[PDB]
This record gives sequence, C-alpha cells and structure tokens, in this order.
Amino acid sequence: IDERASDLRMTIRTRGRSATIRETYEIICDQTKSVPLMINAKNIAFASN
Amino acid sequence: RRKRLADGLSVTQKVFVRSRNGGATKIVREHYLRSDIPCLSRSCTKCPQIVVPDAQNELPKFILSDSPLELSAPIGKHYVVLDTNVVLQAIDLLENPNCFFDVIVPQIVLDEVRNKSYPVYTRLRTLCRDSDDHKRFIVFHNEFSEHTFVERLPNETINDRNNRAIRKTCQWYSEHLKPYDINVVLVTNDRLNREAATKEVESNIITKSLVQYIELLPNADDIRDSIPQMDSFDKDLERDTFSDFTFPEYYSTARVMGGLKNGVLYQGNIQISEYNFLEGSVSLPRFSKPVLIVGQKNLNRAFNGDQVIVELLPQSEWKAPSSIVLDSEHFDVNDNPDIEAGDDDDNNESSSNTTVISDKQRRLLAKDAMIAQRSKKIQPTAKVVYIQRRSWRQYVGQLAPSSVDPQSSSTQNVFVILMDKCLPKVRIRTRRAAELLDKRIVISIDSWPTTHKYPLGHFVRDLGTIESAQAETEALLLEHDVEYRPFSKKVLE
Amino acid sequence: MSLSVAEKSYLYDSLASTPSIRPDGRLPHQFRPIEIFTDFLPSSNGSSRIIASDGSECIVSIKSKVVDHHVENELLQVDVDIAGQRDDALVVETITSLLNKVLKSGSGVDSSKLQLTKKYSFKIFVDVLVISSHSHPISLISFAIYSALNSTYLPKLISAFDDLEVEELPTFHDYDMVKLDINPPLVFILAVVGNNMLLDPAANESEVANNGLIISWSNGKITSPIRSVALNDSNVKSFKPHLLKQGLAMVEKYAPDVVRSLENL
Amino acid sequence: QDRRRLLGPAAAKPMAFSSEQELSLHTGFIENCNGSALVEARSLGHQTSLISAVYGPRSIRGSFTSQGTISIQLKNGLLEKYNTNELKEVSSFLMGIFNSVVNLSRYPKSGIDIFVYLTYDKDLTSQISSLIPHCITSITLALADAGIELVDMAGAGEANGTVVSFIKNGEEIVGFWKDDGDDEDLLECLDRCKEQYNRYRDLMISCLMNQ
Amino acid sequence: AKDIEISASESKFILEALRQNYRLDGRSFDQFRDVEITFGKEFGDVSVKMGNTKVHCRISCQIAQPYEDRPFEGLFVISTEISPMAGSQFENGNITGEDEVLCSRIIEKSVRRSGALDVEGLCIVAGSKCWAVRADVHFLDCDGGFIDASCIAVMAGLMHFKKPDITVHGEQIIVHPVNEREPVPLGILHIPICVTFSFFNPQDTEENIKGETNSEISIIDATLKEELLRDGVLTVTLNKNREVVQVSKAGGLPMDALTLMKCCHEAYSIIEKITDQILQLLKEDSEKRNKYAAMLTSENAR
Amino acid sequence: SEVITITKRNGAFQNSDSQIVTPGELVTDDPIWMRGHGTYFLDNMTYSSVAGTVSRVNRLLSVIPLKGRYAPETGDHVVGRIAEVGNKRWKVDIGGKQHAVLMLGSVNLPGGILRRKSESDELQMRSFLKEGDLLNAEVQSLFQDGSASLHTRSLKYGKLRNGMFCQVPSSLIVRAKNHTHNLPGNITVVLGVNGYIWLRKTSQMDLARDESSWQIYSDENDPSISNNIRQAICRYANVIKALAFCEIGITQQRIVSAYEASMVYSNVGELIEKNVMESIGSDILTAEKMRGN
Amino acid sequence: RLEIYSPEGLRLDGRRWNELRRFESSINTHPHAADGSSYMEQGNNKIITLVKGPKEPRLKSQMDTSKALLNVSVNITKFSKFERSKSSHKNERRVLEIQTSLVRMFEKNVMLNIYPRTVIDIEIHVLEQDGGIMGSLINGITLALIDAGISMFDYISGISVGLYDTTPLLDTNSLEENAMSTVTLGVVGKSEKLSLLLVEDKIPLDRLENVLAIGIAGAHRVRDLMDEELRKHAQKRVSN
Repeated sequence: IDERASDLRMTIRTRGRSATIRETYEIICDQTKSVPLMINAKNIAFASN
Repeated sequence: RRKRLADGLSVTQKVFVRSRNGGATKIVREHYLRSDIPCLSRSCTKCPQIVVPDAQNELPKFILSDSPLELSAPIGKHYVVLDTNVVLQAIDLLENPNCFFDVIVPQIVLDEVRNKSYPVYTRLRTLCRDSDDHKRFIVFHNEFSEHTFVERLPNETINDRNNRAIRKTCQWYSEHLKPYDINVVLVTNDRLNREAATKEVESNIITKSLVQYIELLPNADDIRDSIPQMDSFDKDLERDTFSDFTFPEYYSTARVMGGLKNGVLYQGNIQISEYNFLEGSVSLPRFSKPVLIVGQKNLNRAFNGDQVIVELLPQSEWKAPSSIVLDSEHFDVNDNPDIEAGDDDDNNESSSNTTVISDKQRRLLAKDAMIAQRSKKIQPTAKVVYIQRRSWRQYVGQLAPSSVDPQSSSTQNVFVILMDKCLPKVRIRTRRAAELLDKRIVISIDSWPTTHKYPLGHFVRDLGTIESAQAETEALLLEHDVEYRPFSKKVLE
Repeated sequence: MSLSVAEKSYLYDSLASTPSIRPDGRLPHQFRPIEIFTDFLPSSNGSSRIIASDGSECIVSIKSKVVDHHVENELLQVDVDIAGQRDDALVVETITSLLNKVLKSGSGVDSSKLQLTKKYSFKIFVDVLVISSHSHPISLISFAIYSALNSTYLPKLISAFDDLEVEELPTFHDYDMVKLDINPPLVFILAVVGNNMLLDPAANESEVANNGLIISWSNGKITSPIRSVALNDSNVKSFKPHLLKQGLAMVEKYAPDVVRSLENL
Repeated sequence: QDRRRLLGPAAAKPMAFSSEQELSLHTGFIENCNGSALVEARSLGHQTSLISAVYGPRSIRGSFTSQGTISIQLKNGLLEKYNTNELKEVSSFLMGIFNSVVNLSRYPKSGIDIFVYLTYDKDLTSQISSLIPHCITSITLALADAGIELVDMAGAGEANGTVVSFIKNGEEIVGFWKDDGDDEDLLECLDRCKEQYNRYRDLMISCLMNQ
Repeated sequence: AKDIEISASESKFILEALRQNYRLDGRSFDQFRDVEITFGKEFGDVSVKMGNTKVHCRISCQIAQPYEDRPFEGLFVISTEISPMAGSQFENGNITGEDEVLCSRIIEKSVRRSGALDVEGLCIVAGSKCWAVRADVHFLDCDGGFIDASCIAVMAGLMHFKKPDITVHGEQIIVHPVNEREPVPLGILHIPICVTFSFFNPQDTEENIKGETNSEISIIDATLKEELLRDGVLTVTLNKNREVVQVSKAGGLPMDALTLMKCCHEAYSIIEKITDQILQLLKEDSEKRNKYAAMLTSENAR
Repeated sequence: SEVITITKRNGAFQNSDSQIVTPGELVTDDPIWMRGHGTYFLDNMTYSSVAGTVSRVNRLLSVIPLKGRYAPETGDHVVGRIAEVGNKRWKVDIGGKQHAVLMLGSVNLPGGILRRKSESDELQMRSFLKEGDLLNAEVQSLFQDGSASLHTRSLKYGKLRNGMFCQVPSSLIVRAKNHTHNLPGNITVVLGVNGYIWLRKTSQMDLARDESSWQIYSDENDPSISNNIRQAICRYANVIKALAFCEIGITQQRIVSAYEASMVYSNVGELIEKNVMESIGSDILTAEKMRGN
Repeated sequence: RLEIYSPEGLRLDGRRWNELRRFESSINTHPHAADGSSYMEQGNNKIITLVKGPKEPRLKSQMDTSKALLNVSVNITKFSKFERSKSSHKNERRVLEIQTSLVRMFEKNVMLNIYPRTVIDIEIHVLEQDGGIMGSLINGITLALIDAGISMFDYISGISVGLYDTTPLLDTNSLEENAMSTVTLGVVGKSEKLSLLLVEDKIPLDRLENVLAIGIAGAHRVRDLMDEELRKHAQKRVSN
C-alpha cells in the first residue's frame, strides 16, 4: 500500500446522489516475492473409500 | 428545429453536454413554445385573451398595474427589469418595498440564481407570493415565448446567450407597451450589458447601473449600498481568494514523522470555540496561552476535540483575538448545498458558491478585520497540518428550512444544522425531507472531501418533534454519550 | 432445410455455371439496394438504422464516456444482441468477437482519432440491436457502423488539455460538438459455389454455398481480420488456393467505389 | 454466491499483478469416452498441452434431423485466460472445418459432443491463433480413434499469426484465419504451412498405427 | 408443474353461490378471515396464519455494499420463492414464476418505493457499508389469500425484527453480540396491509366492456378454487393514514373509477382492523420479553 | 452508382377518413346486418372488431379487413410447403393463421398413382415429401377451425421442381380459381391464391395444354436446364417484383408487357433497383389508361 | 431543486397542466418481415413495436384449442438511458412485471378466441425512455395490433398523471417522475372503465378521484390522434 492509503480517493462511482467522492484503500499484489503457506501438518488427511 | 405541433404550440429540442466525472452525457431537453404567455399587467389591452386555465380553476390574476413607479423623462412610467447579478447584489433592497415597486424577473434570471443559491430563490418566490400594491414582483417567461426565443449558436458561451435573451425581452416588451407608453428599464450590474450599451449595439432599451438607479431614488440613496459582483470588485474584506473551495491536503505520513522527530510539529487537542467556527484554539502545553486556529484553510478539515498536529506560523502572521460571533443561523444561510446530480442542476464541485453571502455577513467579516488590526494581545497562531486522531460520534441536529422546499417531495440535498456549534452545516440527501423537517434528527459523518467545504453525512435515525420536551431530553442524552436503555439480560444474572 | 431439395439443386446449377445468375440476377460485383437512415436519437452521439432488401434490419447506436486510457487496453466495446436469440447463443457471441476484432485499436482503425490529449481516450460503446435476422448480419452491421462512425459527434474539449494542464479530469464545452472523422473497416462477404467466386450472397445463396470468405477493407487496402466461414452445414465443400487469390483481386477492385458512395449521403 | 455453485465472498476481488516445433501425440489413455487425444507442442516460445475428448455419436430422438451435427465446447485453461467470445469464435471456426471433413450422412439423428480442453499454455520468454494447429491435430485423432468417418485427416500450420488448414495433401483449403498478421504474407504463409500440414499428417497416421 | 383440474360443475356452482349471495366458508363478500400472529422465540420470526393459509416470514440482516446509482440507501430484497407444500403447481424455486414476481414486486413497491421501512438510515457508512435486509417469505399452506397474507408476514416480521447494535470508528464496524448489548429495531415509516379484490363476471367480457352496468361480483380474500377461477383482480394496498401505497391492476374485468374507489374505501376500514389486531398481539408478546426489562429501566424519574 | 444502390436519407428515423378502422366506434344498431365477420356486439349494437371497410359480401353488410393473414377457401388452388411430417398427416404452410392439413386419402404418389406404400409409417410419408418441399395442392373443403383439408389428385398437382422461388402479398395478385399458365420464352408460372410463386421451365404437364406419373413427388432436377432458360426465369421473377413494389394487381398480361419493357436495360441485375421498378409499374398503368381498362 | 410547476402554469418543458406531450406515430416500419409494425413517439420515449404472427408454433405444448397463446416480450436496450446500461435487464423482475401486466391486459382486449392453435408474439423494443414510458408502451402495442389485422374491442390508451399535491400534471418527463408521486392509468375505449391502474407511490385516497377523472379525460384526447393517424393511413392504401 501507498503512503496515505486511508486518504487515497475513489472517484470510480458517478451519477449519484452523494457518496461519489470518498476515500478508499487500494492494494495491488506483487509476486516478485511470495512467502510460502503456513499450514497445520497434523491436520493433513488422505482419503479412501 | 423549431417545428409546429398544434395551434400556437411548437416544440424544439435543446441538446447540451453535462459532465459528471468525465461523463460526457448529452442531455436532451424538449422545450415547448407557446404564444400564450401572459404579460401580467393592467396596461395590456389584449392580455384577458392570452391567459389560460390552470389547476386552480381560474385564469391567472394580474399583480402588475397600470400605474407603475414614475421618474422624469425619458424614463416615464417604467417597469424595472432585473439582471442576474442584481438579484444577488441588491437582495435586501428587493426585500424593502421602498425603491422597488414594479419588477419584472426574467425567467432565465430566475433559473441562474436558483442554481447558485437556493435560499435566495425561495425568499424571492415568497416575495412574489406575498406581493401587494407597493412591492409587486412578477416573472415574465420568454424561454417559452415563441417571439422572445433565442437560439444557441456555435463559437460562444452560455453567458453571452443569457444576456442576449434579456436584451431581446426588453425591446419586445417595450415595443408592445408603446400604445400605452410604458417603458422598460433594464437595471443591470453585469459588465457585458453595461459595455454592450456603451459600444452601441442597440438603442432600443434603457439600460441602467445598479448604483445609478439607486442614487436617483432618495429612499435608498446611500441607506443600503451594493458593490459589483466581481466585475470591478475584488475581495479584500477578509478573503483574498475568489473561491471558498478547496481545503488543504494533509502532510504525508513520513513528513509528519520527521517533523515530530525534529520537533517542528507540535500537537495538542483542538478545543474549538462554541461562538466561532473560524476561531479554534489548541492546547499546546509548552505554552500557557491558547494557540489560535484562524481561517478556513488553517483548520484543515477539523472536528471537535481531535488530536491535531499543528505547525506554527511566523510572528508577522500572528494574530490578536477576534471579537465576532458566527453561528449556523446568521452565517452560511444564503449558501446552499452542492448539487452533484440532475439534468439541468449543477454537476460540479465548484461554481455553486463563488460568493452568495449576504451584505450583513460581508460587513461583519470586514469589521472583524478592522478591529483585528488595532486589537492587542498578539499570541501564538498556527495551521493544523494533520488530523492524528478522530473524534466522530453521532450528532443531533434539526433540518434547515431554506435549503429545502416543503411542497416538494423530491430527493432533496439539504443541510443538517447541528446543536453543537463547533462544527458547520452538514450536507445530506434524503427523499424524506419534508418529513424530517419537523423532527430532531441524528446524522453521523461519513468523511469530509478535500474538494468541498462542508462535510458529507448520512441520516441514521429520528427522534421526536422539536416542540417535544421528551425529544430534546433524548437528543441531549445522545450527544453526551449517556445511555438510556434498560440494563441487559446478562446484568440481571 | 427451410428451402426445397429441388430449389437447392436449381440454385447450385444456376450459380455454379459461367453467368452465375441468381434470383436478383446480379453479376459478381453488385450489391442489393440498402437504405441508410441516421441521427434519430438526439440523446446518442450517433445512430444508424439500415434496412436491407431481404427485410433484415440492424439498428446501431453510439454512446460514449471519456476515460483514462492507461488503465485500459480496449477503446471500443461491441455488444451484439439479436432479437429472438438470447445473450449467449453461439452465433451471437461469435458475431461479438468478429466485430470487436474488426474494430480493434491500432488494427485497421484509429486509436488517435479517439483521444483528445495523450492521457485521455473516449471509450466508444458500440451497442447493436438486430431487429430481424434470417441471413447473416455482419456485413450490414459493418456498413451501419461506417455511417454511424462518420455521424458520431463527440463533445468538443473546452480548451486544449495537456497531460499536465492541472492534472484533473477533462471537461467539455457546453454545446459545441466536434465531428468525429475516423474510417472504420468495411466487411465484405464473398461466396464460393463451385469454382465461382461471387460477391455479396443473398440468403438463398448463403444456403447453397460451400464456404464464404470474410475479408475487410481498411484505409485503401485489404487487412486482417481475414476469416473463412461455412454458410450452411449441409451443402459444404472445400476450395482451392486460386479461388482465394481471385477473391482478393475482386475486392481490391470493387471495394473503393462502395466506400465513397456510402460516405456522403 | 449462487444456487448452482459455491462462489465464496462476493465483495472480494482478484489479485492485481506485478518446422520449428515438436508435436508428440498420444491417444486412448483415459476411459469413459469413445476416444481421446492428447497433443503436447514444444517450441522456443511456449509449451502447451491440449486434451480433447469426443463423446458420441449420440441419438437426439423425438425429432428427425436431415443429418447429424457437431457441437464444440472450448474450455478455458487453468493457466490461460481468455474471453468467452473468442472461444466461441474459435469453436465456430473449428465447427465449420469439421463440417467439411467429417462425413455426416452415415449417421441420422446425431449429435456429437466435442470437448477441447485448452489446459496448459506456458511461455518461457493474438495468442489464440497459435494453438489452432494443436486443436485441429487433437480433435482429428479423437474422431479417428472413436470410429467417426473423415474425408482426410485435418491439419494446419501457423505462419505469422495466420492459420491455414488444408486437406488432400495441401491441395484443398478448409479454412483460413488471419489476425494481426502483416499485409501480403500470402505466399510465404501458404508455402510454410503446407510443409507443416504434411509434416503433422504422418505423425497422426503413425499414432493411429501403434493401436 | 402440474395444475388442479376442476370441473365445469364446480365453475358453475361457485358463481351461483356468489350470485345468490353466499360463500363457501359461510363468509360475506366484505368479510376477511381472522389473522393470527404468532411471534417466535427470536426476533423477526413470525408465523402468520389466516385460517388454513399458513405463511411464514423470517428476516435476516447482513453487511452489504450499496449500489451504484443511489449509494445513500440500503437494500430490501424480497424472496417469495415457493416450494410444493401447497400444491405442485409451484415447484423448484422459479419454474414459471409469474406469481413470484408479482408478490415480490408489490411488496417492494410497498416497503421500499413508497417507504414503510427506513432506507436512508440503513447506511452505516454511505457508499461503503449498509444493512441489507432480506425478507424470505415461505408459504406452507395456501387456501388463496396470497398477497394479503404475504404482506402481513413482511410487516410483522420487520416490526418484531432487531439488528446488531454497531459502533463505527473509521470504516471499521465493531459488531456487537445480541446478549452483549441489546439489538436495535428497524425503522418503520408506515404500515402497508393489502386487500385483494377478486372480481368475477356474471356475464361474458363482450357484454361487460361496452355495458356500464355494475352487477359484478366483488369479493376479497379468495379461496384456492376462487384464486384459479377469478376472471380479474384489483390488488390495492393502503396505510392507516388514508393514502394508497400501491395499486396493481393489469388484466381482468374493467371497472369505473367510482367502483375502484369503493373498493379502496372498504379496504380502508378492514386494514385499521388488521392493523389494530396486529398492534395488541405485538404488545402482549412484548410484555413477556419486557418482564425484567421493566425492572432494569434506566429511564427513571428524578 | 454503378455497383450499388443507396437511397439516401439522414436526420430522421423514417421518411382523410375512411370507413370504420377503429373498433369502439358505432357501425350500426340494425339487428339484421353486421352479424358476420369482423364485428362483435352487445345487443345489436355492433362496434367493429377489425380495421377495414364496410361492404356487402354474401348477404350481409359487414366490416371487411384492410389487410391480414391469408384466408383459405374451397376451390382455391395454392402453392405451399411442408412444415411437419406426422404419422397421419403433413402440416402445410400456406401463410395462414394456422397450418392446413394434407393426409393420406388425398395424395397421389410417384411410383404409380398411389403405389409404393403399403402401410402408414412416418418414414414412408417422409421419403416423398421432406420438410420444406414445395407443391401445388387444391382446397378440398374449408373447415371452420381455420384448417383446410387439401388434396393432390391430378398428375399436374404435386411437386414443383426445376424453378426458382418468388413471393408476394396475397392481395396484390388476382383471386381466381386458377392462375397457373404459360408465358413467353416457354417458362410456366405456377401462381396460387396465397402469394407463393414458382417459376419453372415448361415441363410435360404444362406443355400438354397447348405428363408425369413417376415424378409426382420424386426429387429430380433436370440437367437440361440451360443458360437462357435460367436468365428468363431471373428476368421474369424480377418484373413480378416491380408490380409487387408498385402495389397493384398481377394479371398474366401485365407480366408479358413488363417483361418486354424491361429490355431497354441489358443486364438483369439492373431490374431490381427502385428507379426501374417504378418505371416498369408506370409503363403498365400507362398501358392500362391507353387501352381503356 | 427546480420548479415542477408555478401559478403561471409553466414547467421547465413549458407544458400546461392538461397539455399533452408530442404525440407522433407512423405505422408499418417492418413491412417485409413483420405482420404489423408501428413506431410510437411520446416525447422522447421512442418505442418500436413489431407483431410477428399469427402463426402456429412448432411445439405442441404452445398449441391450445381454446384460444391462441399470447407472448409479449419487452426488450429494453442498453442505450435507453443517457449512459450505457451496465446491468442485464432482459432477466429482471421489473421487466417481467411489465410483461405480466401487458400480456394479461391485452389478452382480454384482443380476441384470441378467433385464432385457436396460434401463438402471437408482440415484440417491443425501447430505443430511449425519458419517463412517462409505462403509458407509452401501451400505446405502441395498440397501433401494432390494429395494423396487424388482429381483432380487438377497443383501443387501450395509456396516460400518466403526476400529482404535485393537488395539482395534477398530465404527461410526465424525468424530473416529474423523480420529484413526486406518479400515477399511471389506462382506459379501454371511450368508456369510463379502466383497464389498468398502476400506482407506485403514496397517492392520497381522498384525492384519488381528482387524478383519475382528469386522466380519463386526458386519455380521450390521446385516442382521437390514434384514429386520425390510422384513417389517414387506411385512406392512402384504398385510393391506390
């Protein structure tokens, strides 16, 4: 997230009637790094029938 | 384009572009034209035949007379036509019956002034309704007269056309009035009309200065005064900017942090004054003295009792105490709410309140300013540069009457007037507006944008009526965070 | 099918011989009578009603919004909707694809007649209603889009926007419109029945044809999209390189005249 | 959410972001289907695997139909993202080729359900043009394995985003696609794609020869 | 779906019963069946029974995104989805759905379009967060009376309903449990109650249409057989303030304005009666919920 | 232009009294008239029911439609096509309000005159006549449903083959019992009462007036249709679209005069253009005025 | 915001309190592939109707011995507003609601009795709306059915009234619709018997007569244009 995320604007909604200018949070994801899933191994099962 | 439908009825289309957020939407307004517009006057001979049935089962009555106000030659007996600037600049003289006897409101004029300031509009409609024998306002229409209609051409602006429509209304109606000898005087206060008269264009109109008409009349001569709108006036009252819009943006996060570190930003709780919205004071405890927050853009989207970071200004800019009082009853009460929707209503976040305040309000700001320069006790002065911390709550209030039409059941944008006097008038939009006028309301605040000078709220819930003692007792409970419900299911255990 | 077995053989014979006579009786270079009616919505940027001789009718309508183009890679959106078909039958969506690709930016159509400063593009919302179909629509839609996009009026910019003018949204002149010039492709449909290549099939012809070739004319030349199509399921055959080269040659000759007659009403 | 499927939280939004080829064929490797084929193509550019499965001849009784028909589903890959409309176009394209190659007259009241799975396409370096040889290779194999009649094996090349499909040893063309190629490629492409078709022709014939 | 096949003799018989001025139930043409309101052990569970016609409504709320056009209002969505417990002519959600739409639409026209539930105050944060209130109306038995019963089930359901007390700070909403603090009831602006006049022709259409006679049999509150057999309908909805909230008239027997307004006037007495009945029933269930709440009052005298 | 015709228009979507064309308006209160089609009543007061003129058809002064769907009658001979094949009847599309019925006791058949078919099966029906096949069949009895029982029973009746389809409104051709005839260049038109027109080369059945018995419903397109034969049929069908365009009656003589007038233009695709269709209809009217009918 | 009316009898269109909008119509807009058609202008509500059929359906379940099946499809395209319709509307309750209303109503106006084993499809394509649209759609249907030769008893004529307290304003636009309670009504023939009364908003019951009575007059006024239009067309095609 950017500096002053809580004051970034949304100007996407139009043709209101109020609440057509506001803050919003906007958050991109970057996969140049990816940390691996933290998982409960004990709770891994494998099935049968 | 203009095309026959029926006997003395023809239609035309006006297509124009409106932009809401890059919207680019062509709006088509069909405008019907009829020769059936009354002149509203007892000097008119054929006007009996012109009037038509209405909802009230009656042919519209006359309110303008066969004796209007009379001045020396070549003026004679004269109907006063008012320009668009004149309605804003001269409003109290209008409310006086002493110098404005027989008045024609162009309909194009009534449209412009209603969009800028809806109070001025409503008051003027009420003056029209409660007209008598000595302050007689009528509206004459000409957007819908087929002999006073104007086109809109390429390679010009809407202001040029708006002024042309009035020039054409005068020459039309002054010609028709010649067998009865009643002259039309356009009393104007806009630079495009006054210098159109001077360069010579037409000579079939008496065109007058606002001040020149006033100064001949000895009942208003110097008693009530006015300025040009900004044709030859430029603010130096207490404003310096032409626009009231645009509250500053906050200092960015690290730019705060670095300023706290290096000890150039100070912080404390802004304790706003209950008598002023412009005079706020922070308790900065490396001083004994209140540190003053003065003027709209130093306040920086304040709310009461917030943790505010403030940077000091130089001793050169440091003020002395201010003696005036402002409230939501005498200030901003001929400013109106921003319109953000509609097909012929504003769709912009500016050019709604470029200036529409009263003469009284102008003179009070001005007088503060004259005292302020011989006032003593010059002490620390600042601008809020960040709101560290919020203090929103549910706030009680009541619905403004002159920012709403009671008849109208429309989704009206209208002000909540809070009972805490440390915040301004709060904008909301509601299709319950008539309902809510008699009732004490609860809004909360949503946000304050950086483009508007009034917060955005939303309506939460209703309390009872304002006559009700119970309802006042309850509102005061809500405001001061005092819970009134019976104690819960778990309490009893 | 909806024709007779007898009818289809007569046609096949008729068309497949040297003269290639057909119910209209056109030589292969000729086109049926079409009628262009325009500008009937005062609410839209531009609009188009085209009535063809088989009684097929397309109505094509142009609406807009101005948008930042650096968060977009599309400028023209086609929505096709055919009366009596739903919004997701195979043919409807395949027509939407074809048309979106014909009108794709920087490919046979301008992406610089739709921009008013180099940060702001107008996103043109092409919205197509087919009033009656019983023959293929795409050629008629192509022709309707041409007349439309040369009847497309846009808002005229108030003032010459830069991309650093003040860094706020562009804002239009109140009344004054800019004429939109822009040359869209024209899709032309060719039909193969034996070794005979014929411009512009009628309904009847489409039902006996082996295959057709959809090709488009942009900017004084032929260009992509190129696509073959099979205009039945049940009278289908294959074709030769030489016949595909003769259909190139035919459009190159007979296309220009048509664009110039269609341009000025 | 929806009544036919679980779609989880709906105010949630996706993540924002930061012969030159070898075709090796396989068939008859999974069962619940009348015939299946597998085509994996490796190239410098991109490696891809396409699965196909063909279901039926099926009877579609309660109506008499003049002749049979062919119905093509393309299914969006699990690592490739395309618009639904493009898949429709390509489905429509492939149907019109197959209409011409599959003989349809030995089978009254027929509908055939063809599934094209465009599972994996991966770049090591439009796009939809490039995989058209591979779709046509896959589906043909499948119609052959099942015992569905065919005029000639169908097969195509891609030269410069241009796809030309031929039957009869390069002699006849059963389809043409050009999308975002260059003006006047015609001779280069036809020559280049003939080579490609003759080359993958025999590969399919040799897959069918191990069974 | 599969429909009930009645005889010609049935069709003749029920008309003749109206003509000779009786009813099957022993009712009058202007008599509405007694509605009993059974409030749940939870807020917004209402069982609404009118004779054999059995309908239920359960209310739910959730946190939801406003819509693009008006983000300064919340959401009312009415599910009047019907499953076979009344017949087999209603099955599997929507399968024809003509009746679904009409009942759903009229209830929306009543509560959201006109107001009878506050919507402005459903915005927790304007343009971000709002309440969505979902009315799910499920019929378990039907013996006609469809719209009338459904409406009462929507308004009693909404009046008994209550929603989590919420505190906002920023855009973070602290949702508070319904044992933790006491949940807040919805805002009610009006009380729409419907009365459905089912119109039966003693003539045939052609004699009706350019005749001017009124001899049309006006009945309310039809039975199942009556619902199927009606030639026409007027559904009119009023509130207990002499205003007509909504009217749906669109097909069936035409009527003079005087006769339509007659209808309205009759319904106006009948809706105060149902409204009254509803008021005093709500109270007595509320008294039992209030029994120690009265003790633990914080609004007390000085 | 040379290659296309465009009727050019821009700026708009498109380009007295008469006898009772609104129902809800008082035709008559007489109780002896207006009892028939296109009326309804309360009492005897009859308020119309359709749009059209009042005129006496049969024995009764009655509202008569202005235009509408084709209406069958007994003695009509119509050209029309199979919509459905059943286990006992074909459903025939004549362009009416519902479909007309054609059934097994009412059908001549190739291979004899009635042979090659020993049981009812939906298959055996289907082999002769496929959906969409076109065939000239006469109205055997008109029923009050709408439905018309048809019959084919001559060796001239049955399938129409070797031709091209043409079609018009059914009210801009003459209403007669028969209108099927030879025209010059030795093509035959087969022209029903229903607006469907087949134009074919003169074959044995139409050549015998100035037949077949294994070709009654058997598919067969002769290889002996030649160049000039085909062009004659394109020109013939075109000139018929000129009189259609011009909203006048079609009589056999109008077609022959039209055909000859059209030959100032040397190419046949120039005769579907509007300017020419108006000239051709103008010539024929001009001939009607000079001649005296 | 804005005036909706004044004591001077004007609007911002400039209509009078019992004045109608621009009524333009013309019939036969598809006379090559649709059995009857008509184009309806009321204001800027631009409605095209086609009637296709009477024709037998090729599905047995749609066949009915006792009367024709009637289908009314109300299609609303994505350019009827000022902006591009983001939503799907041909699968919405609002539109199915209009469908269910027009069909049940015209089902009794039209005689389907004289068309057994038939299906009729009325296909109503909206090109623009600017409000007063619910009464405008009825009117377009009425001209389509009379053109198609489909028998009927009467003309239903749709008209809207917006009540500005006690002030009834005949015919409506976008402003009038969104700023007060609107009534929509239809009358069949020159009768006082109403086919359709539709109210979406609080209209008082005490004033219920005032808005309908002016509307039943106002309806008669629409119906004579429809006749005049039609007989001017029928006279043309009986001279030739």
